[PDB]
Amino acid sequence: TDNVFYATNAFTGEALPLAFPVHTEVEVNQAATAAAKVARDFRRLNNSKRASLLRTIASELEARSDDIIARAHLETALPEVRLTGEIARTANQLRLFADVVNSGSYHQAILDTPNPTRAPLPKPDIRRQQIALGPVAVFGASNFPLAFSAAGGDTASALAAGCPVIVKGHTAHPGTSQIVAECIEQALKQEQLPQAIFTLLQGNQRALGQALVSHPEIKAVGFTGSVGGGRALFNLAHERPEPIPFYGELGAINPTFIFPSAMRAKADLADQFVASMTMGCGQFCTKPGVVFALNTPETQAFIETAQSLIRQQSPSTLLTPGIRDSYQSQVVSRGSDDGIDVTFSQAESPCVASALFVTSSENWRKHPAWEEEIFGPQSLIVVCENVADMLSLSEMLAGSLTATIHATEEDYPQVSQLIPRLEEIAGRLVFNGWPTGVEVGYAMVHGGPYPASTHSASTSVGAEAIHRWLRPVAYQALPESLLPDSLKAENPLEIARAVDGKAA
Amino acid sequence: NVFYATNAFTGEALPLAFPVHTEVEVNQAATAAAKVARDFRRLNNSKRASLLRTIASELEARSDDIIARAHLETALPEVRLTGEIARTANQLRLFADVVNSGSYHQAILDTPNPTRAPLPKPDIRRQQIALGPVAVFGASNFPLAFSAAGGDTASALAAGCPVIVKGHTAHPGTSQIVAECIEQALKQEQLPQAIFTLLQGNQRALGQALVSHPEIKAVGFTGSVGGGRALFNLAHERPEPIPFYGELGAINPTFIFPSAMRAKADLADQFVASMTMGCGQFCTKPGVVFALNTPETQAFIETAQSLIRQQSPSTLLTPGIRDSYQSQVVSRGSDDGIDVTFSQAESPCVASALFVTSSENWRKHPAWEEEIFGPQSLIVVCENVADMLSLSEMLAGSLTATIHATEEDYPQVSQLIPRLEEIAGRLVFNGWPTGVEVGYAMVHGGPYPASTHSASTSVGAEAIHRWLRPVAYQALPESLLPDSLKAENPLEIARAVDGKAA
Repeated sequence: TDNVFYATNAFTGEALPLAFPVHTEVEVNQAATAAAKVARDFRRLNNSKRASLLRTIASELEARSDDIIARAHLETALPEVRLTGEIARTANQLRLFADVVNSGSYHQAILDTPNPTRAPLPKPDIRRQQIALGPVAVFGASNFPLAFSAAGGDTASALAAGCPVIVKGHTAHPGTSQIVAECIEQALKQEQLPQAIFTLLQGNQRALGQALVSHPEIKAVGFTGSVGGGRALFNLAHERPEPIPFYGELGAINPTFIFPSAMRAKADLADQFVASMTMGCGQFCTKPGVVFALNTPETQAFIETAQSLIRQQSPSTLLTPGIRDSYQSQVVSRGSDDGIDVTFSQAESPCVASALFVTSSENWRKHPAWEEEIFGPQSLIVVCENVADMLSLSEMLAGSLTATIHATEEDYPQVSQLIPRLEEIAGRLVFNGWPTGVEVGYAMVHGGPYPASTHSASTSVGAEAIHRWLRPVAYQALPESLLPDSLKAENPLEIARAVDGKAA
Repeated sequence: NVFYATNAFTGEALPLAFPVHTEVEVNQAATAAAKVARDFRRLNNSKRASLLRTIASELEARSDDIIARAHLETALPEVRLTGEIARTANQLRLFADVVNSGSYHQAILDTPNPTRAPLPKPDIRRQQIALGPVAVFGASNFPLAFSAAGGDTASALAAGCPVIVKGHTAHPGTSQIVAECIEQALKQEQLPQAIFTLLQGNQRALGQALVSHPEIKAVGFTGSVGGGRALFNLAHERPEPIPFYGELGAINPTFIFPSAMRAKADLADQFVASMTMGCGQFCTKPGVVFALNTPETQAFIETAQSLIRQQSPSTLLTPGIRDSYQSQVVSRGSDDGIDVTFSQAESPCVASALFVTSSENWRKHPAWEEEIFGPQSLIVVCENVADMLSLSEMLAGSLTATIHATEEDYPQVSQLIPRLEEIAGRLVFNGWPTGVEVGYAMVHGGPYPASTHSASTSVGAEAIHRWLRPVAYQALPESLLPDSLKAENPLEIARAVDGKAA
């Protein structure tokens, strides 16, 4: 390629060794064209074969643990202990989808029992199943370089679904992505499958991502990042001659409601709060960004404990220069406003200071520019006049990944009113706990109403994430020999199937 | 301002004036709908199921009025309308069963594990809930089953979403009567009228304001690609983009092998009957037939041609649809590379038409792939099977794809199917695409333009999921969890635990 670029050492701001190519529409077209060419064969593989591929990728990842961790550590400044845990998460996530595919449940086989002798017209034999949309484009998250990136949840679920994947490598961690790509390449060689099943593209020129999202052979997109770029790419996906599904997690402030009784039951609630908002130096998509509380002594004590803890926080090294500068200018800018109080920790640039904002519900209603997310070790506390004031505020919240509630049995009557409101604005409700942890299981819902997600009827994490890359096809009166195995009368795959409305 | 329906047979106005609603009524309707959204999705499944059954009953009680009125507004024969009323009513009952079933909840739960290290596994449970108020645009060609109380309205209500219908200007009187039925059903069930609102108007600003209203959370649409895509774009430019489920059109490609033509001497007759059903005004009408260059095909073409010449004049749904049909068929028959056979007809009636061309010419005119709504269809004679397969690789999205063959063709059919799966929502074998069974396995839609959301169906039990989104609940106490997710499963619904089938 005409140009190359280097990763930035997260700790020094200087370039790290190893040059990466700056791909353009030329490579996009080649990758997409090749991906399209193997799409059909890939979705028609036996479930066990595709399941094996996912397990092999998981294994290859673990075999390169050292390289990944060392490289990702310098590119992102995330501690090694965290990266070691993320590698495992990533690997187990791949295995989870391996089980799903092998399971055959994703087929969602459904069949109507024919009825030749019904009048006036006979009831035909109809059977439907899910199949892969085709090549899928993936943009990884900068804050989770492994579990939400090259081999993250979007890639994993898309491959499981039977969709070839093309990753637009994030410029914040090119070296990490490349190693992951080397792992997937090896997995494909061992499984003896086409390399075009997975392609990693690199480049620091936005034209790349734009060309990838607009390519006619791309049939869906997975994205994790900022609302600005995320919405721009989303719009691009819907202006195409053929609009394609766009699953992007754009941001959230994850509203948290804390009742007085909860603060009494847990003396260290403030400590727990500060630990949640400062985890990963506050760089969690699920970070509790705003806390609504009642105007009682408990809250004042709570605020004071949190404040004291915030002052003691060690300097934080964020993910990218850009993310650092946005954080610095935004917190300083918000703390300048009237009606808001801010407590900062001690920190010298390039490091950033943790912050805790405090304001009243009146001012919260007055400054609508406060519901916006500020990515970093920062959070806001909104002191409300009473519970009714608190419920009123929940009615106006924007979409969020999560919504948390801290209460005891004596609050249940009001909590009962709050839940229906939170269900409407969040993808996941957390009770007497914190939103940061995200369990990769079967019941997970990671996403929610806009901006939490650009497709609230889905999840980017959990077994159900696979459905985002599938579409149903009905088969009418086809002979047994022409029907896909999943829909044959004898059910040779022995998968769960729903007949005439009865549970599978 | 007011407007009148047009008599489909005369072009003159029919009695009864209808209001021309604007953004003012849109805001009122949407605001009221939003106000009852929460209570509506929180009703017991049996209550909402009952509402759907009552609507079905009220519709049947007004059968006479609906048929008489719809007949004059659309020119569709009474026998057809009588059958559509039943379809509509049974469709509502189908969703009544689904709701009552509790299956739409898709309850899923992860078994917690307090003692796992390093970190414990939380108790997580998820279910589907209504998106909120939904906007619906009915189809002009199916004034009952795809309109005011059609599949979108029925599945949306079943899902727990209030519905606001932008009445189609081609059948205002029909819609109003249906709205009177739903109004009565809501009174009997003693539920808020804002659960369902019918808006009327011949000014496009109405539909645009409805699709753009911030309280509207999803849209159901059946109609032209032009208007459909325009409203779709509106839906995605909103500060908050909303799902848009629109069926915009299709040519429903049909592949016929020589052996099939030999096995059914009357295959040509069957074809002509399928393309002329409802005077060709079916969304699933076989619009293009690919065949091999053999004597069988020549005989086939000649039989079809002869039948086409005998077809009685057709009265289309409205004048606009009539004129588009007339100018488009006359315009297409004007290409050198296309032969056309017309039936005898005098305006306002239209003539049926059968176009014939070679695969070579088909490759030269990509526009021939565009749908011409009316009693017309095209036959493309191919050099051989390989030529036929090559053509299938370039087809645009379609609702259906049909194949006519016998065992001796299975080897080539085996290659064709994977190609057709990619471009169609429903594959039909040795039959015709026109009929659409309202069951559980149905998939009515498909890749664009067949649908603007290929991962869904606008007909069938699964249509309900278009109006639902999942919510996860973590560590909530039993008393605060919705019934569908309580530990004891009081609703006795199917639920999936840790990956095991529900």
